[PDB]
Amino acid sequence: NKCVNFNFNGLTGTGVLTESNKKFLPFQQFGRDIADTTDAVRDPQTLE
Amino acid sequence: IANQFNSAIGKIQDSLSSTASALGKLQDVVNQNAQALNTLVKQLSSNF
Ligand SMILES: *[C@@H]1O[C@H](CO)[C@@H](O[C@@H]2O[C@H](CO)[C@@H](O[C@H]3O[C@H](CO)[C@@H](O)[C@H](O)[C@@H]3O)[C@H](O)[C@H]2NC(C)=O)[C@H](O)[C@H]1NC(C)=O
Ligand SMILES: *[C@@H]1O[C@H](CO)[C@@H](O)[C@H](O)[C@H]1NC(C)=O
Repeated sequence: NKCVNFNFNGLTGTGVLTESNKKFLPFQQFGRDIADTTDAVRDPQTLE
Repeated sequence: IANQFNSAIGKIQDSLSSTASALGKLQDVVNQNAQALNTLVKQLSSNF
């Protein structure tokens, strides 16, 4: 809930992070928008 | 002449309450701007 220069696993970007309610399956690391741009991520240190 | 007019305004009201396609002149002008923007967002997925 602040704007940040985030980087997960080398997927660098800029944005405000938030608690999602998407259910990524165990094999999925990233969720994508209609523009092939990442709009959700699972954190690699806590699996939320 | 008043009864025919009042009845014809009644037929307009019921016709507009019944068919969808008559306003297609306006709905198509909304659909074309929406489709043009959906296409412009999709092009952010092209590798070029
Ligand atoms: C010119 O056209 C008029 C129709 O737009 C027409 O009016 C219609 O006249 C008939 C009787 O001749 C009416 O028929 C109904 O009459 C009563 C109910 O009011 C019922 O008992 C009958 O069963 C029947 O349903 C129409 O209601 C009436 N329509 C309107 C809008 O008034 C004129 O008679 C025509 N004039 C001439 C000079 O031909
Ligand atoms: C990462 O660190 C925490 C705190 O030390 C630890 O509890 C957790 O097990 C670690 N994460 C993984 C994926 O093991």
